[PDB]
Order: sequence, then structure tokens, then C-alpha cells
Amino acid sequence: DVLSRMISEKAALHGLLNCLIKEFAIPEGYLRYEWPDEMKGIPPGAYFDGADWKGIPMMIGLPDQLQLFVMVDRRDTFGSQHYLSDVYLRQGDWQCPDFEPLVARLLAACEHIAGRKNPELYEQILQSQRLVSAIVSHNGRQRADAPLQHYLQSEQGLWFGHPSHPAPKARLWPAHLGQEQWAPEFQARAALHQFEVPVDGLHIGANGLTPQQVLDGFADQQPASPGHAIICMHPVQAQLFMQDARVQQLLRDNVIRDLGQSGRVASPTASIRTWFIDDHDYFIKGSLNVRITNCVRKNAWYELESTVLIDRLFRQLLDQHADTLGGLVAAAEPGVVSWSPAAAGELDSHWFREQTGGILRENFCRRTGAERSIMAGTLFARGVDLQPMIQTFLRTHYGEALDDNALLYWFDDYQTRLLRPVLSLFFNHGVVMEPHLQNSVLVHQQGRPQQVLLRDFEGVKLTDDLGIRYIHPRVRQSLLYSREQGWNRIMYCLFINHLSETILALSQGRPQLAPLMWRRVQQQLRAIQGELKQPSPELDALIAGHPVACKTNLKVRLAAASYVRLPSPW
Amino acid sequence: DVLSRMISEKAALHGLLNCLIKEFAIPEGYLRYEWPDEMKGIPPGAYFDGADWKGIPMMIGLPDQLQLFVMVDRRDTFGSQHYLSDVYLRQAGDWQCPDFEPLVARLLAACEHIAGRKNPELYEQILQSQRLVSAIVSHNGRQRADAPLQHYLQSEQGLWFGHPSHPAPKARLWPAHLGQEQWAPEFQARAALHQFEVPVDGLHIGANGLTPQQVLDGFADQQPASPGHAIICMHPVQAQLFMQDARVQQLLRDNVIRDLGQSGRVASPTASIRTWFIDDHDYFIKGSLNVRITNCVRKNAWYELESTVLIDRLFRQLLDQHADTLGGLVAAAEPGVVSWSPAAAGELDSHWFREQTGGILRENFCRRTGAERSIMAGTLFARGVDLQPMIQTFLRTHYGEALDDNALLYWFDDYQTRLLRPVLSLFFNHGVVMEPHLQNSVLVHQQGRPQQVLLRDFEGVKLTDDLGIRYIDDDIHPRVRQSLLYSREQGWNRIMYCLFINHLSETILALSQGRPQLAPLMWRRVQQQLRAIQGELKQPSPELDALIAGHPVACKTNLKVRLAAASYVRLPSPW
Ligand SMILES: Nc1ncnc2c1ncn2[C@@H]1O[C@H](COP(=O)(O)O)[C@@H](O)[C@H]1O
Ligand SMILES: Nc1ncnc2c1ncn2[C@@H]1O[C@H](COP(=O)(O)O)[C@@H](O)[C@H]1O
Repeated sequence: DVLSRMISEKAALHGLLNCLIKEFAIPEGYLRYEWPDEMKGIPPGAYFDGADWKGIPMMIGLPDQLQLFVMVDRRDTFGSQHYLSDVYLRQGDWQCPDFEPLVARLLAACEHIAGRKNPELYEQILQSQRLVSAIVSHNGRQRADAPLQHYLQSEQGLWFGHPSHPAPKARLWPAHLGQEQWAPEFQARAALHQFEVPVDGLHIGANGLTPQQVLDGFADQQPASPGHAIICMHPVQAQLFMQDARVQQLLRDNVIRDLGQSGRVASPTASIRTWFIDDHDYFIKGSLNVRITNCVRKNAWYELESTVLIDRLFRQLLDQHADTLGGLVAAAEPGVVSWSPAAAGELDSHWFREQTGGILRENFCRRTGAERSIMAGTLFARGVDLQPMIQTFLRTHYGEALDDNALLYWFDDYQTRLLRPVLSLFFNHGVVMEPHLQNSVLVHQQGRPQQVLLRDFEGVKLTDDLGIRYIHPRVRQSLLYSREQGWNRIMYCLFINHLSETILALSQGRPQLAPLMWRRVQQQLRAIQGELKQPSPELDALIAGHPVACKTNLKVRLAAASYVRLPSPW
Repeated sequence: DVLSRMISEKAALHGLLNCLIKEFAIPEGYLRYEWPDEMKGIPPGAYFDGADWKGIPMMIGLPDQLQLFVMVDRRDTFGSQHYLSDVYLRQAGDWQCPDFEPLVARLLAACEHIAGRKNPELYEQILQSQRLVSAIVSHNGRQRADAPLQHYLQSEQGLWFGHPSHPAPKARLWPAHLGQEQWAPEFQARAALHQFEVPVDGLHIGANGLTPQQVLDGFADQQPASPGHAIICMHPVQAQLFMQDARVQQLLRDNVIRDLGQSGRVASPTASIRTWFIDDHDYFIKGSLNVRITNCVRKNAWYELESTVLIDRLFRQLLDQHADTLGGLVAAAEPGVVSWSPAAAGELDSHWFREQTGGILRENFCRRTGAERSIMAGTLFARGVDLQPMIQTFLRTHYGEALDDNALLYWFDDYQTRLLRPVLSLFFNHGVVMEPHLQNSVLVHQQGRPQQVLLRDFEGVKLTDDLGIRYIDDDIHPRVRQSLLYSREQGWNRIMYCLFINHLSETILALSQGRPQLAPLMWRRVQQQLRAIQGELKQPSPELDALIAGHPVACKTNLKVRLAAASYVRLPSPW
């Protein structure tokens, strides 16, 4: 309980330091691995364990006459390391300030470096940590590695959320309407909200499903009277929707009808607005007009059309270019539904469509099996005891302690399945996936990696030189990336977001494996380069040793910023 | 170096904390197992590891407004626990964690307030001892941490930290100029012993089973002596002191005695400093050392030299006729004893001459036991240069694998039985009071399985008034008998302190590191063992009954007795 608060404060803190080190200290030059010239105020027990130093001293100089001390377990160029001491600060004698005080000062430091302040961020960092405390407390009695035993529990078990983010669990629910009833981390379940709507205003996109079968995937249609159909949305989305005067106007005129929470019974997933239904053919991905992680997460009209277009393309690449796809497994997105009143104003129509918009994703579990499939973020995350959960999950599958050569063999299998499809798609066809931890699902046979399923069509882009060569101009704009923009994304998602976290969780207690795992990534890049059918200059530079693009989560909140570069592990 | 220093500050702090818990806090009721009501100043990392609390909160109210906080691994009646955090202090005021010197200063001041007396000399002795430890850890810090457990001399030499419940374990007050490294077993010191040539007519020789001449050659080669003279030998620092005296100078000028410098056997001091080991020699040499080491002056008193003879005669008789009543005792013999004084000196001068020159021979048990099968207990249960209990690695090696709970309980059981039976057998059956603390004990083991617990040191053997004193022939100097004579209760306090607080408590804390739930199981095995031994005693034991039924055990002090003008306290029973 106090324990739960204490667990949450260390987790949040570690998230905030990842950002400081990655976004600011490494790019700008503020980090050195050295001991302070004067340790006054730091207790012996923070850096001395009885026999030796607890790892390596880390110092961060900060323009404002501010210093930061922390012990770490490794040197890493991507800023991935286990922190082995509390954080200490000096302006003067060293201090160990409380959570909030520490956040306040560190954020302040980042605001000077940035030249801008953010009124809202501070309260978001604290909100996020107070949820995590509620979460740890609620979930603290289960076996620690239980999230990795079933697909759904892994969506529900990203306790700490994104691991390089200042406010991972920021969720700004409306005037009451609840928290815990909608949180995956609380095993949230609910009947989806339903409306009955005239068919003249429906928009349906579909691939190999009839417009009727697309509706059937969202709602049982039988209660619809003729000339009508049933749409569903997040109960929170439905209450905000029934708060516009344009929806009240329509409900009073009996153009649309409210059917309450009468829909399929579903569990939301780590993305909050995508719902899972055990043994149904589809996940449901709706719009939620709510600030999740600082951002309204919505299905814009042209994205509803993106999705269809993308789905059809992956199907066409598979049927004809399977062997230049590098072993690709992806969840399809076969249908898309929205509603707007007939002969509505262009602006009204945008807003109705965006509010009611929904996508169907293939429930890959029917195909992969729900007890073989783990969201990649939960796989490489830490349990309620703050240990990386991967460690014991391998232990019970392997049948004993894993030696160095079993971690390297396992890693090799894993990273091969991530890199081969991603890099095949970008250089052979100009398709840009987004393989961060939360768009990837490992499929595994008794623990041995089989495939890494990739999802999320919102995140798929097409390059102007290649991909786009496979419709409305605004949809086109949404889909299009330059070859450079796209390569930055693939650099960040694959190496910094994903495998950097993979190697860290596998290499706990054994930091010497880290460069061994990096050399092996470098050797896998080479073998895949020779397997490509098109020019790959960008991959040559990465293989050479050139800097790697990295997306930012703190910095983008301070400036009026987007990406930095970090030196390459090889 | 900086790492070595920190290892020593941690080690010394822990020893001093032991004293405070054992001699003030627990007996006077200043101790509670309880979180502060306010944590400000203490960092999260000091009590929280990421998942759970690093053990149990320990807290001490010190009458002078001062309070103390330290995380410990267990609750213990004797003050035996592993400390799992730095030490924190607060007045009236946030918590803080002072450096070693201030931390020692404020702890000292608090114990002094209780006592009403200050001892700044003990303060300097605390700092001085920590510094020698700093040097010791740095000199030895590269050998394998359990190397001191592989050979007998090594075991005498690798008591890196000394007495673990003492505020100044390594403090040794030689004249400032004679150095520390040259005489320290922790620096693998060796030396030729210092010799004088002396006329035979002032020798006072005690021998059991040996001729006078064999006793002499036990200390030195008598070959360089001229007719009617012998060669006695001596700690070279003691010869420095012995030669200060005007009486000695006067013999030197008159050529009655000659100074032969350091020309005797090269030998290696052992943990008691004044007792030398020679590899493959029949005997240890135990000399006087008129220097303050730890809590006493290490002279063989003139009357202790007479009594050694009688206790050795006595032990031989017991071991020979009364075997069945001795509980399996193994004890190092002390068969010869030499000293010199001028034949025409009076009592006072003769007594003083005899204490400067006093020598005791003790049997090199390693001739029976084997050098590689023998370990001083003190070290056996001590921390290596890494601050880990050396017995852990010692046992895992000899057992091939990691020892499970049972394995440790079994090993403990074979150990305490062989320590307890002899000691209690000697005290109840015969009234012979031994002093079985960690340094008066050697474990004879076979591939790590404990075989004998040999016991040593006749200087502190006493005989009870009701029983033990019966063994001595009533034509003995009154002073020699006064020295041997304990009351039954004086006798019982000592044994209780040595057996259970000094010894097994340490055995148990070492064996049971990282597994504190074995301590009560182990104290229970101890208790069943007392009941067993009792039904085997030939005489009554109303004190053993009191102990079994959970009455408080007697505890010797090492800080309190240094502050008082009080030598003992009572601690509550483990069971
Ligand atoms: N390692 C991760 N990388 C990216 N997003 C993550 C990660 N872990 C959790 N998430 C969350 O998953 C959601 C993805 O949202 P989006 O990418 O906008 O569809 C965001 O709320 C993220 O905060
Ligand atoms: N645990 C211990 N108990 C008693 N003496 C010890 C202990 N550890 C080290 N020693 C040293 O062993 C020597 C024995 O002294 P004595 O009591 O005269 O035999 C003293 O110098 C002590 O400092």
C-alpha cells in the first residue's frame, strides 16, 4: 500500500530519467560516467554494497548550475540502463528529494534547456504516478509474471505503460464518468454503447466482407428496423456524443435512437479505444474524444479510408510478393464504418464521421492462439515487483536457469523475426510499418519465438519514391512519407523503442550480454541486406556506425523538438 | 583503498553497534522493532529495495534526545542480526547519516551519558582500530575471500576484523615507534624471537611429562649457552620493554645476563599476538607482553605461571582416569613453563622478573590434527574481506553443491554438540571452569564435516569453591589459589557468556545469513541438547535447569566495562 506508492514513484522516476538521458543529456553532451569530486550528502549505502561499487557512477550536468547523481549498471549510447541507486541532486551538498520535489526540479531543468514551459505537464506526471499506485495496489497479489500467460492479460498488464515517457498513464476522463471501469489494468469489461441510425447516412469501407458483414462485425443487426442499422461506440464516447446539441437535435427528432449499453461485452486493450472480445472474429477500434497520454485518439474520416486501402494492399503484396516480405505476419483491418446525417454540412459531416468512426481488426488469436500471444510491451516490461517479467517466463519454459548462450540464442530468434519483415517491407516495397512495442505481438511455441505479428494501419505509411505507386487527395496526403521520414520512423521503432528494451530486460544482472546482443543485430542487418531486391543505402549507413534517429516524449511537450540522434551501439 | 576504507568503516560500525545493542539498549529497554513515525531525511533506497522492505526497522531511544534507525534482518534476544542499511540519527530534527568519525562520536557520547563517564581514550582507540583494519583489508583484499579457512595458520592470521562485539578489536598500544605491521598476524608477520643468556641458578621451570632440559629446548636452541647458563626467549617488543627497567640494565652492565638480540626461532604470531606458531615444531610459544591489547594487559602473571602447571597436571589426570565423565574433551596441553629471576632477588623483584620472562609451552595440536584440517573458530564464523560470512563458501565447496536448510541444521547440530558436552561435562561433574569463547576454540574437521572442537588456554581456567578447588593439593601459595578460585556462580556466568552469547550466537549468525528463519530452529536444537546432556551428568545442575526453562543469560561487556570506574549484564533467553 505505502509499498505500492513506493513502487510507483520509482517506476515513474525511471521513466522520466530515460527521457532526460535520451532526449537531452546524450544528444547535447551533458552526461559523463564519473564520480562527483565531493560525495557529501550521499550515504555510503547508495554506491557501496559491502564488497564493491553498486555499478557505475552517472552524472548529468545541467545549465542552471544543477547536477544529478545516480548509479547505473552499464554504459549505453541509447540511454538504456538499470538505475541501481536513488537519484541525488546538488545546486552545494547532495540531496535525495521526494518524488514531487524531484519531478518539479528535473522538469524545471528541462524547461530552461528547452526555452519553454508547459503548464499542464507537471500535473500529468503526478496524475500518472497516482494511477500506477492504484494499479500496483490492485494487482499486487497475483503471481508477478501472470500478464505473460494469456494474450488479454498482457494487454491488461502494461502496468507502467510506455517506458520512456514522463506521464505514461495520463488519462483525462470527463466530469466523473469513471476511471477503473475503463482501465485495462483493472480488468475492465463493459457492454458497448449502441445507436440505431438511418442507412442513407452510413459510410462503409470493406475488403472481402459485404457492407452488411462489416456491420455484423460491430453489432448484432437484428434489432434494427428497416432502412436502419446499429453502430457501437465506447460508453464514454457515447456520453460525450450525446452532449452535442447536434446529437440532441437528432434524438428528439427520432432520426437516431439511443440503445444504451446493449452491445457485445468487451475488454479494452492497452490502447484504451480498441476492444477485445474472446472468440469473436474481430477487435473493435473506435474513436474516443478523450485526452489519452495528452492526445485525443480518434479515427479521422480519411484515416477510415486509409485503413481499407492499406488492408487491400497487404492482401495484394501477400498474394503476389510473399517471398519478398521477409516472413510477414500482420493483423488485417477488413472493414470500417461511420455515420453522418444525409445532406449534412461539410464540417458537420467531418465531426459526425470522426465521432462515430470504427475499424475492425482481425482477431489474430483465433489464428495464433490466445495463450501463445503476448503484446511485446508487456513481454519486456517489469512486473508489480519491478523485476523484468521476461526472466521468470523463460525460466518456467526452459526448465532451469538460462545460461548466457540461451539468452543469446533466444534473442537471435526474436530479433530475426522483427527485422526481417520490417526491413523487407521498406526496401522492397516502400511500405513503412510502425513496430514499437505496443504494435508488436510475439507468437511463441512453449517460449521459443515463432513470429512477431505487427499491427495498426493508422501507423502504416507509403514512401513517395516507392510505396505510393500502389483515391482522394487528402487520404493520399495522410498516407505519404518521404523515404527519409519513413526511415527515421523505422530506425526509432526497431532499435530504440523495441530491441533496446528487449536487450535491457534480457540482460538484467548480466549487462555484459548487451554488446554481444548488439553485434548480433549488426550481423543480422548484413545478412538481410544481401537478401534484398532493391537499393538500401540507408541500411549501409546504419551498418557503418552512423547515428540513429530517436523520437521524443518529453522534448516535444516543451518546444513550439521532434526527433534527436543517438550514437550507434556498434 | 577507498573501497578498503569503506569495508573497514562498515565493519567497525557493526562491531560498535553490537556493543550498544547488547550492553545498553536491550538490557535497559531502549530498543524497539518499529518504523519511525517520520522518515524525512532517510532516502527510499535505505529501507526499500524496489519490491519490499529490506528486512525489519530497528529503533533505539537514547536518553540524550538522540534516536537511531537501522534496518536489520531479524529479531534477536542477544543482539545478533545482520544490518541491512546505513545508520541514521536524529535529535529534536530530520534524520541524517554522518560519516564514520562523527557517527562514532555521537554513539559514544550517548553511551557515556548513560554511564555518567567519558572515555576519550577509547574514542581514539576506535579510530585507530578502524585504520589498521583499512590497511588490513587493502593488504589482503586480493586473495580469495575464504582463503583464511584453508590452513590453520591462515585461520589464525585472517581474523581481519577481530572480536566482532568490541569497540576497538584491533587496537594495540605498543610504544609509538615499534610499528604495527611487523607484529601483526594480518600482515603475515614473522620474526626471530629475542634471546637472553641467563645463569641456570635463577631458572624456575615447571614441567609435566618432560625433563627440565626438554622444556628449555622447547623455547630455544641451548647450544649457544655457556656452562651454567641457558637461553630463554621472548617477544621482541617485550624485550624492548623488559630492557627499560633499571634492574635489567643493572644485570646487563654486570654481565650477569647477556642480550642476544633477535636470534631465536623465526615464528609467526597468532591472533592473540603474544603467542607464536612455528610450523612443524612440537610447541607454540606463549610469552608475556606487557602491552595493552584490547581490554587487558597480556602478562603471564607470576601466579598464573604456577597454576598453568597444576591445571595441565589436572587435565592430564582427568583425560586419563576420568574419560567417561569428560564429554569427549579435546584440549591443547601446556606441559612446560619457564621463567628467570636473579637467585638473590627478594619476592617483589623476583615476581616482576618472572612476569617479564614468563614462558609457556603449548602443544602444537596440528601435529595430531593436520594443518589443513584445523581452523580457529573466531575466523570460521567471521566475515571475509568482502564482508560475507566465510563459512558459506567454505561449506558449499566441501559439499559440492549449495547447502539446503537441512544440510545447515545438520552441520550446526554436529558442531554445538561437540562444543557443549565437554564444557558442561567439565563444569558440573568436576567444577572445572573453562573459557570457551571463539579464540579459545579450534575446529578439527574432515572435508568440512566437524570432528572435534579442541579447547585451549589454561590462563583462564578456574576451579569452583564447592567442587573444582578440591583438585588442588593444600600446600600451594595462597596467591596461586586465590587466582584459580571462582565461586560456582562466578563460574556459571562466565560459561553462559562464552558458550551462548560469544560463541553459538556468532555460529548461528554466520551459518544463517540470508536465511534468518533458521535461527529459532537452531536455538531449539541447542535447548534439546542441554536437556540431553543433563540426564548424562554425574552431579546436580540447578543452573542448567534455570537456563533450559528460559531464564536470562549472563553477558560480558566490552564498552560498558571501559566506561565504568558493570562488567556484566543480563540478556533474555533465545528460547
Ligand atoms: N513502448 C511503447 N511505444 C509506443 N507506445 C506505447 C508503448 N507502450 C505503451 N504505449 C501506448 O500505446 C498507445 C499507442 O497510441 P497510438 O500509437 O497513438 O495509437 C499510446 O497511449 C502509448 O502511450
Ligand atoms: N570472539 C572473541 N572472543 C574472545 N576473544 C577474542 C574474540 N575475537 C578475538 N579475540 C581476541 O583473542 C584474544 C584472547 O584473549 P584472552 O581472553 O586473554 O585469551 C584477545 O586478544 C581478543 O581480542
